Amino acid sequence: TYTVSENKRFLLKDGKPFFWLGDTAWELFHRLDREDADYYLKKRAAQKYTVIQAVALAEFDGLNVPNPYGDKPLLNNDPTTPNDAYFKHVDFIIDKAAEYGLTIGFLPTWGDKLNKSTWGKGPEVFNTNNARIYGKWLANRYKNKKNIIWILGGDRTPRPNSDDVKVWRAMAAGIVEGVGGNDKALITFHPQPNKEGASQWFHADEWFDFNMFQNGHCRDTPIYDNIKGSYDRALVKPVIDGEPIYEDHPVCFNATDLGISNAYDVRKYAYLNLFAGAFGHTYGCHDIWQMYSPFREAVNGPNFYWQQAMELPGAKQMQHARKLIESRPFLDRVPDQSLVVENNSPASERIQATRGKDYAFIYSAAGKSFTVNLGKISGTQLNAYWFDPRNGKVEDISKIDNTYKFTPPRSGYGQDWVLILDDAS
Repeated sequence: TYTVSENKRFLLKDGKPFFWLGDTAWELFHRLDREDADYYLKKRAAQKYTVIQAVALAEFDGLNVPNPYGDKPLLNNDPTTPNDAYFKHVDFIIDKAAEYGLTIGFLPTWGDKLNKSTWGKGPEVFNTNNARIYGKWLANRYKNKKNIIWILGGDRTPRPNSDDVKVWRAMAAGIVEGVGGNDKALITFHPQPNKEGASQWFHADEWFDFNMFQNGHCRDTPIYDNIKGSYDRALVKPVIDGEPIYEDHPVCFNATDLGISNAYDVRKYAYLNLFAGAFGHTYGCHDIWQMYSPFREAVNGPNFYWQQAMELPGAKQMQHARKLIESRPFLDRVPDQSLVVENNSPASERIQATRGKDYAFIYSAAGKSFTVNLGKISGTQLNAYWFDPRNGKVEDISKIDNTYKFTPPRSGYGQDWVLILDDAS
């Protein structure tokens, strides 16, 4: 179903351009019964999402705390012997998401089942032997599903001088064996924050189909450099932010001094990642991924129970980013910072520009004015517009000869605007 584009910068769904729009639902299989999961999936489909990242061996004591129907995932906590009773619910949620046109970003396991670290519950069960057997059992079970994109890892940097990299590579094999070829599965890796993303360990790996980042969860960080670093690699492979700052998440993991994120944050992450080269974007909400509920232990102070948190504003605004990207020639899009004079503004007021051949999007993060170099896209005249990332509306500026300074309608904190340039022909 899912392949890399011919230009090796985007993903396809049955040959056609596929826009990755993700919601982060780590504990979906772990904490949502059949009625809950139908409720969550039907709503997210209405909001124009396409990817749902979820974890089979969840983070919240995923092995020893059973799913809503009382079943644990691994018989004797042994990865070589998964519990078919638990994965019957995994089958249900995968098939339900397919009914809503939703692709599951499937994480075979959270990282704490390999490396607990100081905060993980674990217990650690994976080695280089059972990871492959585990990966094969999953790949053989779902080799005929058409709405699965595989996601190894889970918030754990491979420990130096360890078997961690080997374990993930062994799990990638067996997955590839289970489905029957590198072509029969799309696979990436979810990392902890770093400067190279998952590509730090797996970029040259034949099974590694596209790089993924965890940019965040801070404010004013130059996330465009992280995307650019993977885009400018001589080995061309697509790139995406698999975990930006979450809505209703403590800023920089420091709520005491810095409080809680806002919708402006999730929009800045979404547009800066996309305009720097990302083929899509995964949205996340602190309340959603952990499925915040009064009857289950939470972490890191979520504020909205998950049914309400689905209606948060940042969740509702990602469809505007989807609408914007799909309006113009998809495969021709490229990051081009030479499109403006102020190509290296600070993150808080970043001017980030993307373009194809007959169009150009330029994101002004704090609504500051920018001057655009006009020798860059085709045409002798160019249409100009403003696109409101909060509501998705568009307003006309003028038609300009193809060097020119533009001013967003408003400027200041929360006044992010994107300029739409179009070949008049």
